[PDB]
Amino acid sequence: NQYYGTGRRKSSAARVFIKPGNGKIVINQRSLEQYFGRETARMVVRQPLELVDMVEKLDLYITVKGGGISGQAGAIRHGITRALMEYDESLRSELRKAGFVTRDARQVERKKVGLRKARRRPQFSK
Amino acid sequence: AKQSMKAREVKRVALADKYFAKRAELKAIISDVNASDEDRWNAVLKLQTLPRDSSPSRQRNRCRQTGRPHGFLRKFGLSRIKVREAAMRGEIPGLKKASW
Amino acid sequence: PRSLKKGPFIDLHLLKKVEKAVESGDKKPLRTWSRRSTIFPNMIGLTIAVHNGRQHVPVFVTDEMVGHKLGEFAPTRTYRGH
Amino acid sequence: PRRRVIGQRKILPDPKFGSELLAKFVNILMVDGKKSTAESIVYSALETLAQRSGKSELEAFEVALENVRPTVEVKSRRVGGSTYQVPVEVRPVRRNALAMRWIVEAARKRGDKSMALRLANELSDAAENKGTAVKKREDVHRMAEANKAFA
Amino acid sequence: ARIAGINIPDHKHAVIALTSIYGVGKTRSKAILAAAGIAEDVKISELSEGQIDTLRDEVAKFVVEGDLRREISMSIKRLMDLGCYRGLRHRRGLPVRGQRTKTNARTRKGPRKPI
Amino acid sequence: GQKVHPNGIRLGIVKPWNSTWFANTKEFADNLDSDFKVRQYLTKELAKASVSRIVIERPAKSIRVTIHTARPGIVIGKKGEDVEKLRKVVADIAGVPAQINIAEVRKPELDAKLVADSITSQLERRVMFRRAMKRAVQNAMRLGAKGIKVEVSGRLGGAEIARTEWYREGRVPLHTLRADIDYNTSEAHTTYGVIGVKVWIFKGEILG
Amino acid sequence: RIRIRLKAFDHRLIDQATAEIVETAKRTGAQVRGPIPLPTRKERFTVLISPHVNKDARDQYEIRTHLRLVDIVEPTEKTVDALMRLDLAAGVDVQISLG
RNA sequence: CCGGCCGGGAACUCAAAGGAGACUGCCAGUGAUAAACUGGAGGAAGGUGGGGAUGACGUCAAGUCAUCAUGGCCCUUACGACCAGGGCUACACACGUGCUACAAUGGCGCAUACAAAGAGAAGCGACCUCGCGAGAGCAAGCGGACCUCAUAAAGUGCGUCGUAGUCCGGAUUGGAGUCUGCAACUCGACUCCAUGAAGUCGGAAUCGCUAGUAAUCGUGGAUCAGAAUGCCACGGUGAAUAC
RNA sequence: AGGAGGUGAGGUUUU
Ligand SMILES: [Mg+2]
Ligand SMILES: [Mg+2]
Ligand SMILES: [Mg+2]
Ligand SMILES: [Mg+2]
Ligand SMILES: [Mg+2]
Ligand SMILES: [Mg+2]
Ligand SMILES: [Mg+2]
Ligand SMILES: [Mg+2]
Ligand SMILES: [Mg+2]
Ligand SMILES: [Mg+2]
Ligand SMILES: [Mg+2]
Ligand SMILES: [Mg+2]
Ligand SMILES: [Mg+2]
Ligand SMILES: [Mg+2]
Ligand SMILES: [Mg+2]
Ligand SMILES: [Mg+2]
Ligand SMILES: [Mg+2]
Ligand SMILES: [Mg+2]
Ligand SMILES: [Mg+2]
Ligand SMILES: [Mg+2]
Repeated sequence: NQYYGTGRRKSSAARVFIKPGNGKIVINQRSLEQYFGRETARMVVRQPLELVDMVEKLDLYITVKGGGISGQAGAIRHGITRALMEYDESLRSELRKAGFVTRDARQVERKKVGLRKARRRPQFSK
Repeated sequence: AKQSMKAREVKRVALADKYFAKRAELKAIISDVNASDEDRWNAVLKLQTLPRDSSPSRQRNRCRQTGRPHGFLRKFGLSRIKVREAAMRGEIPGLKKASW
Repeated sequence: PRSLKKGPFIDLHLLKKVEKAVESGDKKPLRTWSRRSTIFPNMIGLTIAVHNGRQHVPVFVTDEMVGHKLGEFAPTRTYRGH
Repeated sequence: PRRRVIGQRKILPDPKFGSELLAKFVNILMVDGKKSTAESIVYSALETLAQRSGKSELEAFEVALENVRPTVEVKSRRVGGSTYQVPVEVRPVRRNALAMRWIVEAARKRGDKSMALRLANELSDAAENKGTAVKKREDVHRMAEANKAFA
Repeated sequence: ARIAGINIPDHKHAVIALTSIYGVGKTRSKAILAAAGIAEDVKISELSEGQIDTLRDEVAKFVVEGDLRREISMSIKRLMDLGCYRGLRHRRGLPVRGQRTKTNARTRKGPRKPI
Repeated sequence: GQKVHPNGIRLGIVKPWNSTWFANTKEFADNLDSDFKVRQYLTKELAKASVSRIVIERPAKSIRVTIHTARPGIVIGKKGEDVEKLRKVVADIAGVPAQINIAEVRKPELDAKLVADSITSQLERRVMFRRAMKRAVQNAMRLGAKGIKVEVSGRLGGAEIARTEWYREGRVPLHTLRADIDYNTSEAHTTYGVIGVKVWIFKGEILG
Repeated sequence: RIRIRLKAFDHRLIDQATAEIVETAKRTGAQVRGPIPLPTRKERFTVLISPHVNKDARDQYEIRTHLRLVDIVEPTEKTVDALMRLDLAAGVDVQISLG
């Protein structure tokens, strides 16, 4: 029995497949350490597993595409949370308490006319 | 714009379409690596004797209604003012203002 | 600048007028409007008045002016300070 | 600002020590979004400070923060056409923010060759009750005590 | 540590040190080092004299301070004597490659000078 | 000049397009030029006949013109004496075979283009602008419209200073997109100058 | 083995056209892969709205070229004749190829 | 054959079409039994969920007679028409808007990951050969979820420079060159070899910003034979503060 | 809701 989850971010998408195992991690035919150099990303991805003690019991395979390092980490975390909810459904009340069930919605605001950036209005002088 | 400007533009288009092949042959001769050093010189000699209006680089893109040189758009073939005027009335299919 | 393989640029209306004068010996000041043409060694020794925009500025071509553009030796806009 | 009450936003803790003051400090020190470089510099400075003072990195940072922390600040009241700078007590969150900002400014003004070394030296001086950060704190306290006559 | 009549600092690496000459840059320094079989992590010091001799021999293949400036001055004087537009701009102290003189011409105009 | 075109803003939702042909970048400019030429020819020829709209389609490299007008009898002729000539000239201009269709505009007082043209004709015939506007508003409100607005601007009554007058009857919601708004303009060229007329008509909101 | 690409400006008109084509294929044959939506071309233009000095005031228009693909695996002679036989309304262009 | 590549699948991202949903719908409290306000239950989003288009009678006799149309005045062997050259890019100056920077949160060298959105037929231009390099030659593919533009950069690891007008800064200048264009002198863009100015955080004063915002890093497109640090959009990292 | 005590650029022109 293989459980499934999907997560998204600003411009990324991550599919996560969970199986009962010994906690090994595979991401895009690679490893978490080789993929995410910064450990803040490792902390983000392992945060649900640190919150609920299921680290050494779930082997997961993850495919991710789009966005940056933080976006991919967030999408992976969301997919892992969805997979855990499908697995047990009793952890939703605790994950929502920490904010893992709720889905990121902040997006890059579009550029407008007359402004050098999204909100950076040009300099003013009489 | 001006009737004189439009006449100049149409005359230049006609000359370019008439002399396109002859100028292309001379350009190929000039760009050919294996060519006679005197034939390549005579090529430019003959090329510079042709009228200047017969070159695609001398014709400006104007509006087919007025002839405004600035603000021209190639897909619509009109100026920015005329494109907006046509779009607001519906003469251009699928050209609706949208937001994202 | 100009591509080396294409070669120097010169108008026939000046090339013919200078190649005739080479053998004619008519060293009277020639007049021309083509300031975009290069200077060939056969021109050396002649006086050419080139159109700067208002009138014709005379120039006596020397040996050191071969690869230089002809228009470089004719001022276009008058300036004398403020 | 004028009408609404601003709810705080969630701040992600740092992985090296699991704290939030360190995350706020690296956010303050970060410029142009170079959070990775800021975290590396802060980690190196904390390790140097710990190996110097014998304490842990978190304890050393906490004692330095406590030493830099002020208690009062001078602010303008403007009853009428008067520039009365009236002192008032400062919330602990703003105290921590001001202390971190002063530490960052002192480290930037330091003349060493590395920002990590500057920050470590400034933290050591703050823990030992010396440096431009504690001088700024003393100046603020002296101004408040001079304006103590204003409630 | 003396090459081409000038002195060269010893604490710097060879590539940086060779750039101190008028006419030698990073490319012409790396080429000389590769031709002479000298690495780039070494300084002017900690080296023998045959290496410096062959470095001077390889540098002699180029144009350096003694002849570099003479050629530049001769070209500038030739332009000025001929009277070309570029020579006239050099005479007047103005950009010669084609720029704007209405504003932002301080490099050739010199320091700011009011009326 | 701070208002947007209602017909241009309601193209996506309610209002249809006046040209429903498809092409690419290589053909768009030529098709637009040909459409402009044929529209200019038709609006210059059928001036007497009340013509409302001209739709153009280009399927199977042939041109299909559909004229919505209020005077089909005089538009067409006796037995095809004028429609055949119009088809021939349109085909000659476009370089492709042409098919012309005629549609009758019932209740001509409820069409913005026809009312604007009538007002322009009256203005160039020296009829009072206020009288013309009131007559048009009353007629359009009594034939079954939920709202009308008429505006006239520039050199009214032969005065030396221009002005902008307008009348409203009912409701004309311009900020509502689902509302069926019919809007058009017209220009009158009198000896005193140029006068502009704008007409807005409301025909009820649309659901779908 | 026969592929037809339909481009249009109206997602309803193109849907009607592809539905008619699918009905014709199901009548004169079978084994239709079904209509597959292809990426829509969003071509955007930005123009000025004033004939004089006004830069911050602009209008942004867009064109949404919708695209559909239909694949047929049993192209009988009558099916091909009917496909060439039938014509569609304006605003939709159909390209037919074997592959 | 280690590349979804090849049989194969309708599960997934995703491509688009049609729908559900977020509407103060509930709970508790306050409130004039009301409108209405505070919290939380669920929920992806809670109070306009975020952003954009949409800009009310009207002022500024505001701007455009040079987009265009047009009342009136003006010349009709010239205020009209054609061509060559030059100019619109001048220069003792003063002003605004922006780019590069003044340096170690850095420069330089090697190695190595993660994107989005768009253009392409007088076009985009693989692979290969040559040139250190802009680029030159043969020549596929693509009217385009296929092919090209097109390697994303900042980022990370390993080293060097060790606070100096510096291995920062590239201005200006000389020479040798490439591309487009009949024709790069006055005036195009880019490459190489050198030259390496002023500048070390900036006075009175002033500008933008309350969240994926500011700041910073790249990418694409319109214009265009060629010519943006401008303009319009895209994403990557990513804040502090609001008594 | 009643009574009592204070309380504002210190100045800064013309069009
Ligand atoms: Mg601007
Ligand atoms: Mg302004
Ligand atoms: Mg005209
Ligand atoms: Mg051009
Ligand atoms: Mg220039
Ligand atoms: Mg508007
Ligand atoms: Mg509204
Ligand atoms: Mg709530
Ligand atoms: Mg005025
Ligand atoms: Mg004028
Ligand atoms: Mg100008
Ligand atoms: Mg380094
Ligand atoms: Mg090579
Ligand atoms: Mg790096
Ligand atoms: Mg440098
Ligand atoms: Mg160099
Ligand atoms: Mg705001
Ligand atoms: Mg270009
Ligand atoms: Mg951005
Ligand atoms: Mg007075």
